[PDB]
Amino acid sequence: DMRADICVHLNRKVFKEHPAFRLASDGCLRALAMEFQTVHCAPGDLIYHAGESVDSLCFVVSGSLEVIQDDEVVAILGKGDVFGDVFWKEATLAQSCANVRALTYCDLHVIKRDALQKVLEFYTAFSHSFSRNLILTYNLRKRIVF
Repeated sequence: DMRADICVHLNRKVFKEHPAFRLASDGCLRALAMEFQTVHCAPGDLIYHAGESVDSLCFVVSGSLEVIQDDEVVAILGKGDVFGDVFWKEATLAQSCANVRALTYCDLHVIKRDALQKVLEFYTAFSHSFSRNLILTYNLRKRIVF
């Protein structure tokens, strides 16, 4: 049975690319891979709408996305970017201040706050290296002041 190990391999563009995972043990990566989901967007698809609860950490492996608050483009995300919220440092979930819309076909690999926190609480060594290394590309909770 190699189901888990196939899932680790399917997440390689996150696990082997993002510095936050350099210290993840194989067992740790297996536990994470079981919880990650790959999302496929078409151009124009909304990944997150303003007002929506930010409950997942999203890694862009492919494509481009625009972030928009108040009908203003505030950022552009691309491969290797990560957006969502700091669930390891934040007590409570909050509403999104911005829309995230796909500009092209995109692959996102996403993990829910709950499933992520569970892994972090076990593998505490990785969890501090993860925290220090995961810098959000966009924090959907923070509001840009124009």
